[PDB]
Amino acid sequence: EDPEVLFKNKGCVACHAIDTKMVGPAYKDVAAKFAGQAGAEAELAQRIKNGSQGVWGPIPMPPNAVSDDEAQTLAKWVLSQK
Ligand code: HEC
Repeated sequence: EDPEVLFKNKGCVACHAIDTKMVGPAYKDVAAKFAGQAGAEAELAQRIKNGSQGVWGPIPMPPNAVSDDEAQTLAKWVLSQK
C-alpha cells in the first residue's frame, strides 16, 4: 500500500497535487517546507479532519472526511514526502 495511491483514492488531488498549488498545499511543497519536522502527526492528521489553520491559503480544508486512521497514513506522507 502507498499513500500516494491512497492520496488519489479519496479526494486529496481535488486540489492538492504532488507538485502544484491550488486550494490545498502541494504535498511535495510540504516536503520542501517542514522537511525534518516531525513533532505532531496527530494534530497534522487532525488538520486532515478539522481543517488547516492557514499557512499557504486562508481557506481551511473541508473538515471531516474519514476517522483518524486512513488520514494518519496520508498524514505521514505529507511530513514524509520526497
Ligand atoms: C481541497 C478540497 C482539499 C482536499 C480535498 C484536501 N485538502 Fe488538504 N488542504 C487543503 C487546504 C485548503 C489546506 C490548508 C490551506 C493552507 O495552505 O494552509 C490543506 C492542507 C493540508 C495539510 C497540512 C498542510 C500543512 O501546512 O503542512 C495536510 C496534511 C493535508 N491538507 C492533508 C490532506 C489529505 C491527506 C487529503 C486527502 C485525505 C486532503 N488534504 C484533501 C485543501 C484540501
